[PDB]
Amino acid sequence: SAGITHYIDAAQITIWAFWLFFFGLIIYLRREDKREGYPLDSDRTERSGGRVKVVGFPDLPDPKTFVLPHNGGTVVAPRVEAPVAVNATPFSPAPGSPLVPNGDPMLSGFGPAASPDRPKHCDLTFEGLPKIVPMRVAKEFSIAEGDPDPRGMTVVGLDGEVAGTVSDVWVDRSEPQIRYLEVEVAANKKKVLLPIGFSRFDKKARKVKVDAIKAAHFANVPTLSNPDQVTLYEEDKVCAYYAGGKLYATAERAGPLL
Amino acid sequence: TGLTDDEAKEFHAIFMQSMYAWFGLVVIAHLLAWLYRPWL
Amino acid sequence: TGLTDDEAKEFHAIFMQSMYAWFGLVVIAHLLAWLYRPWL
Amino acid sequence: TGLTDDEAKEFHAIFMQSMYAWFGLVVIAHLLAWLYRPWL
Amino acid sequence: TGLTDDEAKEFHAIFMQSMYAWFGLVVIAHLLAWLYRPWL
Amino acid sequence: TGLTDDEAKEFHAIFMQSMYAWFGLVVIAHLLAWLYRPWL
Amino acid sequence: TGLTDDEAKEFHAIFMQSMYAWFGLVVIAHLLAWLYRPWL
Amino acid sequence: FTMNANLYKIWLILDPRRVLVSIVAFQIVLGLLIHMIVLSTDLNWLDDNIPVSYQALGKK
Amino acid sequence: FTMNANLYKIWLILDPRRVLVSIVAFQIVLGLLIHMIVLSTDLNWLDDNIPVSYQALGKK
Amino acid sequence: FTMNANLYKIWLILDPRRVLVSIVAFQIVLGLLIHMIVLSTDLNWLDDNIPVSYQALGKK
Amino acid sequence: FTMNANLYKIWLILDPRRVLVSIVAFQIVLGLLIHMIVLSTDLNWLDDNIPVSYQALGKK
Amino acid sequence: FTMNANLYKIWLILDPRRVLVSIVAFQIVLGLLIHMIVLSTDLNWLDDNIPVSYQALGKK
Amino acid sequence: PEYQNIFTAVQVRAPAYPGVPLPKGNLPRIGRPIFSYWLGKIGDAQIGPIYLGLTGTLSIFFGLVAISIIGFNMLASVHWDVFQFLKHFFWLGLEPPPPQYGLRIPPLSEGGWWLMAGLFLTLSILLWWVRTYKRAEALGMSQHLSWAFAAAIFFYLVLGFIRPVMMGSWAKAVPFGIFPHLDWTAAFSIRYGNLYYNPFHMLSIAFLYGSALLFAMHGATILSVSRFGGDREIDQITHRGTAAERAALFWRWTMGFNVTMESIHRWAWWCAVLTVITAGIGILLSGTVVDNWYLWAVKHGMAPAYPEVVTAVNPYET
Amino acid sequence: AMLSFEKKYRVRGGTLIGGDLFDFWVGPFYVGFFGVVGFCFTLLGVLLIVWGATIGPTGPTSDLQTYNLWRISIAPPDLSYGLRMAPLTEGGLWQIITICAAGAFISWALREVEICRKLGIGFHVPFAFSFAIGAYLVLVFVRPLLMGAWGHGFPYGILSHLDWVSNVGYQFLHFHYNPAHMLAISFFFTNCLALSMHGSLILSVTNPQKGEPVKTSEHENTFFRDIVGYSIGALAIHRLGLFLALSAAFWSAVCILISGPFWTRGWPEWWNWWLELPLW
Ligand code: BCL
Ligand code: BCL
Ligand code: BCL
Ligand code: BCL
Ligand code: BCL
Ligand code: BCL
Ligand SMILES: CC[C@H]1c2cc3[nH]c4c(c3C)C(=O)[C@H](C(=O)OC)c4c3nc(cc4[nH]c(cc(n2)[C@@H]1C)c(C(C)=O)c4C)[C@@H](C)[C@@H]3CCC(=O)OC/C=C(\C)CCC[C@H](C)CCC[C@H](C)CCCC(C)C
Ligand SMILES: CC[C@H]1c2cc3[nH]c4c(c3C)C(=O)[C@H](C(=O)OC)c4c3nc(cc4[nH]c(cc(n2)[C@@H]1C)c(C(C)=O)c4C)[C@@H](C)[C@@H]3CCC(=O)OC/C=C(\C)CCC[C@H](C)CCC[C@H](C)CCCC(C)C
Ligand SMILES: COC1=C(OC)C(=O)C(C/C=C(\C)CC/C=C(\C)CC/C=C(\C)CC/C=C(\C)CC/C=C(\C)CC/C=C(\C)CC/C=C(\C)CCC=C(C)C)=C(C)C1=O
Ligand SMILES: COC(C)(C)C/C=C/C(C)=C/C=C/C(C)=C/C=C/C(C)=C/C=C\C=C(C)\C=C\C=C(C)\C=C\C=C(C)\C=C\CC(C)(C)OC
Ligand SMILES: [Ba+2]
Ligand SMILES: [Ba+2]
Ligand SMILES: [Ba+2]
Ligand SMILES: [Ba+2]
Ligand SMILES: [Ba+2]
Ligand SMILES: [Fe+3]
Repeated sequence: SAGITHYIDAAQITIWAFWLFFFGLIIYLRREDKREGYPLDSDRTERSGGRVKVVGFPDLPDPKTFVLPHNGGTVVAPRVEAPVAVNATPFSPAPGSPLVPNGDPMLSGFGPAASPDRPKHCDLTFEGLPKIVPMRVAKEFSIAEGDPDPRGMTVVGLDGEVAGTVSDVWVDRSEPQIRYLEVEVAANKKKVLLPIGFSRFDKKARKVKVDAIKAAHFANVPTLSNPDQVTLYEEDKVCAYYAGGKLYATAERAGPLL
Repeated sequence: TGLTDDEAKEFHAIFMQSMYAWFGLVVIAHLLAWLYRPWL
Repeated sequence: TGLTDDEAKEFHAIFMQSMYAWFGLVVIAHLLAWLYRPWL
Repeated sequence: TGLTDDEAKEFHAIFMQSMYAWFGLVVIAHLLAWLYRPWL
Repeated sequence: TGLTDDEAKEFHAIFMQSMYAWFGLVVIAHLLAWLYRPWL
Repeated sequence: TGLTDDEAKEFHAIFMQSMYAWFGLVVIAHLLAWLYRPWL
Repeated sequence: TGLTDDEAKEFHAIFMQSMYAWFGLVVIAHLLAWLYRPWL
Repeated sequence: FTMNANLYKIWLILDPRRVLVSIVAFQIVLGLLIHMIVLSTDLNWLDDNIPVSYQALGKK
Repeated sequence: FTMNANLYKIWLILDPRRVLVSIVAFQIVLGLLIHMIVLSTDLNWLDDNIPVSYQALGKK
Repeated sequence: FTMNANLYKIWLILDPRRVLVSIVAFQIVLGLLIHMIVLSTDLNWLDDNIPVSYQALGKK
Repeated sequence: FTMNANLYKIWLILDPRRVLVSIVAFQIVLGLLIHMIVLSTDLNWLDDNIPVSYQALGKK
Repeated sequence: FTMNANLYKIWLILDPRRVLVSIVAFQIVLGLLIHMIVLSTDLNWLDDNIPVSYQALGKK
Repeated sequence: PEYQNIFTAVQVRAPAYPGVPLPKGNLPRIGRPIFSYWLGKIGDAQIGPIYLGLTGTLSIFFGLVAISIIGFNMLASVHWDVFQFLKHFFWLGLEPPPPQYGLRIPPLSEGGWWLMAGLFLTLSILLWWVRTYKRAEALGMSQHLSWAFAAAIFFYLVLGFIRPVMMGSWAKAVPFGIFPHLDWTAAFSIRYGNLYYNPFHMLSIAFLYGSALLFAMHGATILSVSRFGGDREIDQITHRGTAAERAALFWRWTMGFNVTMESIHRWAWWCAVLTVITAGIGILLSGTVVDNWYLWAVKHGMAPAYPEVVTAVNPYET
Repeated sequence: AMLSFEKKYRVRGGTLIGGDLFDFWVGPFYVGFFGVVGFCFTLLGVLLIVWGATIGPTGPTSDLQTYNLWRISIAPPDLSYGLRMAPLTEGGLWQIITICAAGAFISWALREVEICRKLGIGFHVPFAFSFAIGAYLVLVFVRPLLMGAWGHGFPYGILSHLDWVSNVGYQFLHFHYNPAHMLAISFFFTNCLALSMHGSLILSVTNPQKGEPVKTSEHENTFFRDIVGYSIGALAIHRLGLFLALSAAFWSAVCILISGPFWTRGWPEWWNWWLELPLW
């Protein structure tokens, strides 16, 4: 007998090998997925007083330490984060219900206006100088030949009212680019940051539109504990406020439509 | 890691007998298997 | 590797006979296999 | 290179011996192979 | 290149000897190769 | 190229002699080659 | 070109003789080629 | 005189919870695996027609 | 059993945990590979009809 | 001179851990490679059917 | 002395570590390469049936 | 080696480390290239049966 | 309305940056920078400087040699009529040694140029590999690229070198031409019984679709959180921000689970490396192990049956 | 259940449609009006694919009927039905299932939209999704329409749709020569390259050799500039990758849109316009 066809050939067993390595892979990636946001929040944990920490399958991976350059620290993941109150109240006491923000929605710091507490220190260049700084601090930087200089354009909110005018431009010392617009606010002549991501240009007009917030809201932009640099904490606090206007800045972004 | 030396002597003891029990059930199954259906 | 010079004699000592034990089990199963079914 | 001048004599002492040991295993297996089936 | 003139003579010498040893092994292999199996 | 006039005498000197030695080796290989198996 | 007016004279001098040398070596190789193997 | 005598200390180096769960998992998988491997070969115990053919409630 | 003697110092260089797990993985894999190798050659012991053909315990 | 005499100093130059592990890898891979090389040529030792064939070892 | 009477100086300009390890890699590849070259010519030593064809010995 | 000008000054113009690297690389390329071209032409010196035939000294 | 972060609408310059400093041994850097207002319209406007070591130069060298053999051969094939070369270029190519030669080094005029271009190309590719590892070490970083490049090199080697040698025939490697190499692909599938029923090529296709899905999703995400400096993935990875939070949550509310700013890059990495790794496996088995994938799939009961509404009697059987 | 930083964002509102009606969560999925519609479209769709597997092409007792995962297939009606609704058991089922799939995808997209509105993030994801939805529509709606019949759509079956792709492709002799096809393939490939490069970079910097600290933006740029003399930069690579993937889908949609309706001959022949220019 020189013909006993074997039913299992190298392709079968190699597809088997694949699937096994695959399963181990999937599991592993799902473990890296829980280095943040975990263990979850249920009323299972609170009902049980905590004896039910929510983690699911697979489980959480041993902490990993990131050693920040420049006397920066040591970060871990997963870590234990202190709970933080919610600046809102349950739309329903029933589970899975959303919460309505407490007070003036843009002030709430809840919803599209929420944000975490990032360090109260600055991101740094390789050298260790504040990465994000204004062009006034970053002497060297310069507009690109043929690009309207933002400096001096008018910042205008979502309803067409002037907000202020661009008093300067913040830039990345690590990856040369416009990160922030500075706004000398009209209504109180105080200085605020405006993320580039929220700013639209109107070059022929030398304007800088903002669908995000209303001209007035520019008055409440979170502020810098120092005008020649900004902290990680402050970047989040700045952007999130503007983000809030996306759902709050009008009594209509709230939805529905019909 | 984080057991005293006494509880990994203990753990090793209980583990060892437990595993050997599994080896037992398996050897059981393999003998029945050899009986009903020789493969060699 | 954050070990003392004495506690890798230890690791080495246990490791080596265990490894060798494995090699033993192997040589056994291989002899059993060679008796039942030589490949050369 | 995170070693001291004495630990590159010492390491080296150990390396030389380990490598010659391995090569020993090698020349052994190859002579056996030449015995069963010469290839040259 | 962070070396002093003494650690480039030291290096050059040791290197030369090592390189020559390897080359020695080379002509060795070439003689074995040439006797049983001439190629030119 | 950050050199002074004297390290362009020295480098050029050592360079020149080494290249001439190499050209020598080449002329050698070409002569051995020409003797054993003419292509012209 | 970060050079002085006299150091484009010197460069040119050295360049010119070096170049006539290359074109010359070339005319030589070309005659060498033409006697032994006419192409026209 | 030998040395396999401090082979408990393994639970000072490799997490027991993990080694256990690892083993439990590894075995369940190996079981399903081998079962399928035999099932694709001659030693199959499903499609053998043993001991009373069920597709033979008639002329089969 | 080194065999003699300061080749313990080898665990002064290469992490015991890492070396162990490395061997575990390496062997756990290699075993499967050669198992497979054996399955495709003369030493195959399953789809051999050894010692009696089982898909000839009925028909299929 | 065939004799080195200051070639301990190499570990003053090359990280011992890395060179070691490097050798481990290079050897294990090379072993795998040439093994396969031998398996694919005349000098093959598995599918030889020597000294008695197992694939035509049964009348059944 | 008519010869590179200052040819240590090369290691004052070119990093000894890189050059060494680079050298090792270069030779290992060239070995691999030339071996492969020989294997592709008449001078091949494997698919040769030396000293006897194994794909035609065996009982059987 | 007969005088030429001030053709040392080239190293006030061309960086020595880099020309070194250029020559090493270029020459290595050219060496393998021509070697293979010749290996690919009639002037082959390997696959010639020289001086004793190797493919019909063992397939025999 | 709101900026989409597609086009830098207003750019800024600073003196070019020659970069972080490499230790001794990593040679100087060459060339001096320039800025392209248009690249700048969409990305870092800086063009270079570049690093070129022994490795890099020896690779540029081999690679250009290989490109020359392929090209010169193509001009030769249309008779040095560069017009014709221009006309049929898409169809021009350098075919491989013919099978009559097996794995022997063939004459110039019959494929030897292909073997030389194949030789030099591979060497130049693997040298570019080493290059990227060196370039990756001088910066203290890890070898993630090098492990992926090593995967793509794996597939390449599987295509033109490993399978041919295993199959004992340089003619089985792929030929250098645009349309010619398209034909090699199609002929390849036809010869081995429809590559669609080859599981490995299905997975590799799942992984290619997946590299498109993942980069599309992640990229869309990161731009959508580009208002929170989400592109600055490094610090969102060390000091999680509302960018990485809004990002992970968008997906959480849509499909029920999510990853993190660091982990999505692991899903992406592994999925790309997977294309090339299933792909090479797929070619490895073609002809060496399986000869007719449609058949293989039938043997494992995966191939569908349709009502046989159209059919043809086999003349070989009359 | 929520992430450990999620409650602070679970705001009310943002719908397009529904308002507080379906404005709630279930586990980790957000519901919303389009989720309810979506779940309906999806469930009925799948449940019908289940009935098709149950009945088979010739009836539940036939040998062609099957529950084997690789072979179950629901195919469109014959061309004879043109754009009419065809009987359920003659490709009708496939039509309905299609309506459900299209509706589920469009619902899904709109739900990601309500979700962007909630979180205050850009709408890049559902826009990008809409390219796959577009691709799906040419493959089931546009093309078969331009071709006077829904039967030109691909069947819903794991390998049968592979067979579909195969024979439709081969009707043009050598599809590889389709120029839009060549484009789309290049984008799928390039996408695969950028993805592998970005992945590698981030993982190579946020996790460096032991003994080194988290790397920097300066490292990032210095590396790809070292290797290939250019670094498109962090932001932009997220921009490019999105370009590559969306374009890959685009050119796939156009590469198949032109195969029939705008080109009936074999595809290599298309390239004739190039061999016949008055330059040669
Ligand atoms: C191939 C020829 C024979 C065959 C021969 C064998 C042989 C030989 C063996 C089996 C064995 C197994 N067979 Mg069988 N078997 C056959 C046909 C079948 C069929 C079927 C549909 O026909 C089935 C369902 C099974 C089922 C199984 C599994 C139940 C079992 C292995 C368990 C395992 O791997 O999990 C993984 C196992 C473990 C992790 C250890 C078991 C412990 C359990 C799972 C508990 C885990 C601990 C958990 C944490 C709970 C804690 C415990 C509390 C503290 C008390 N066999 C065929 C006919 N079968 C094996 C066995 O042992 O069972 C007899 C075995 O050796
Ligand atoms: C028996 C039929 C198959 C076989 C099937 C398996 C299976 C199944 C397994 C192994 C496993 C192992 N096999 Mg095996 N193996 C065989 C042929 C060989 C040969 C050989 C020269 O032919 C060798 C060296 C090996 C080696 C080994 C080890 C590599 C490995 C387990 C221990 C280990 O890794 O540590 C190294 C161990 C050693 C160096 C000792 C070498 C092992 C024995 C002594 C070698 C037997 C051949 C030897 C020359 C003596 C032959 C007898 C004389 C001819 C009379 N096998 C034959 C071809 N082999 C196990 C494994 O890989 O996972 C751990 C496993 O599960
Ligand atoms: C026709 C050809 C012959 C053949 C001829 C040879 C020849 C000739 C040789 C081998 C050798 C090998 N063969 Mg064989 N071999 C064949 C058939 C087989 C079969 C089979 C299935 O039939 C198997 C499994 C093997 C298996 C093996 C491998 C186990 C082994 C090479 C190991 C290696 O790569 O280095 C990797 C291994 C190591 C680097 C050592 C592992 C050390 C461990 C991990 C460290 C322990 C800790 C230590 C105490 C302290 C730390 C030290 C440092 C880590 C170093 N052979 C056929 C029959 N085989 C080689 C050998 O004998 O060994 C060199 C060899 O020379
Ligand atoms: C086709 C006709 C002849 C042939 C004619 C020649 C001729 C003619 C020459 C060579 C040369 C070389 N040949 Mg040969 N050669 C033949 C067959 C072979 C075979 C073989 C397996 O059959 C091999 C392995 C070689 C190998 C070699 C290399 C060792 C050597 C240098 C060139 C080089 O490495 O390129 C790339 C590397 C370089 C160019 C080096 C550049 C670096 C610096 C400048 C030089 C130092 C390098 C190194 C230290 C020198 C080592 C060799 C010394 C002579 C001892 N030849 C065929 C049979 N060969 C050359 C030589 O011998 O050296 C002069 C040469 O001129
Ligand atoms: C044509 C008939 C078959 C077909 C036959 C094949 C064949 C045959 C193959 C594929 C291959 C692939 N096919 Mg297919 N394929 C078909 C239908 C499809 C369909 C579809 C919608 O129907 C899809 C999506 C695919 C998709 C795919 C990819 C997933 C896969 C490999 C991708 C890749 O990038 O590797 C490409 C990446 C590389 C090769 C690595 C690149 C790295 C190198 C080193 C770069 C060097 C650059 C160079 C040095 C720069 C200098 C340039 C010089 C000029 C050279 N195929 C039809 C059914 N397909 C592969 C496969 O699956 O095999 C199992 C393959 O080889
Ligand atoms: C068979 C002979 C021809 C061939 C004929 C065809 C034909 C015919 C076609 C392709 C198609 C394509 N081919 Mg082809 N192709 C060939 C060779 C190749 C090769 C190669 C290596 O040679 C490659 C790489 C490709 C690759 C490509 C891609 C460019 C393209 C498909 C992209 C796509 O579908 O996007 C679109 C993505 C989608 C439509 C998915 C949309 C997602 C929807 C909205 C959501 C689905 C959700 C669903 C429910 C998910 C289930 C999840 C569960 C619920 C949990 N082909 C051979 C030569 N090729 C197709 C094309 O051109 O583009 C359409 C096409 O029609
Ligand atoms: C998951 C696998 C995916 C992938 C990954 C991948 N590709 C990679 C890598 C990785 C990880 C690299 O590390 C490497 C890279 O460098 O990335 C930018 C690369 C690579 N992928 C590339 C191509 C590539 N990869 C592909 C595929 C894939 N790669 C998969 C999608 C494809 C396909 C099939 O479409 C292609 C075409 C290259 C850009 C690069 C490898 C380049 C290389 O090997 O270089 C060899 C040598 C040369 C090309 C010679 C250089 C030619 C110069 C342009 C000439 C310059 C002349 C100069 C002015 C000097 C003057 C000349 C002197 C002689 C006078
Ligand atoms: C356009 C660029 C790439 C892209 C983009 C893209 N896709 C996306 C997104 C984006 C940006 C999402 O945000 C969205 C998502 O949720 O992320 C996972 C999605 C999506 N990408 C997915 C699939 C997908 N995308 C693909 C491709 C592409 N999508 C391109 C490569 C592909 C392919 C074929 O390569 C697939 C398979 C989904 C997981 C998800 C959208 C899922 C969804 O909307 O769920 C609602 C619908 C259901 C749950 C099922 C409805 C039930 C139906 C009634 C039955 C289905 C019948 C079907 C037609 C039969 C097909 C049978 C098959 C066997 C052939
Ligand atoms: C961490 O961050 C990172 C960096 O930052 C530091 C990096 O620098 C880097 C280095 C990155 C790089 C060097 C980028 C490398 C990119 C490569 C190699 C890609 C190759 C691309 C090319 C050669 C150019 C190809 C494209 C063209 C020529 C343009 C052609 C135009 C065509 C065909 C017509 C356009 C029209 C269409 C396509 C039709 C419709 C399309 C759409 C609707 C798409 C929509 C797109 C968007 C973006 C919204 C990485 C990897 C990184 O991860
Ligand atoms: C007029 O033109 C001038 C400028 C001269 C130059 C022009 C050049 C041009 C325009 C060239 C154009 C080239 C093109 C377009 C090439 C396209 C090539 C394509 C599309 C190729 C596609 C696939 C090719 C593959 C996968 C090739 C694989 C080949 C391999 C893997 C070969 C391996 C060979 C090896 C490793 C050799 C080993 C040799 C040994 C050592 C074994 O010999 C003993
Ligand atoms: Ba049976
Ligand atoms: Ba044999
Ligand atoms: Ba047998
Ligand atoms: Ba021979
Ligand atoms: Ba004409
Ligand atoms: Fe990213």
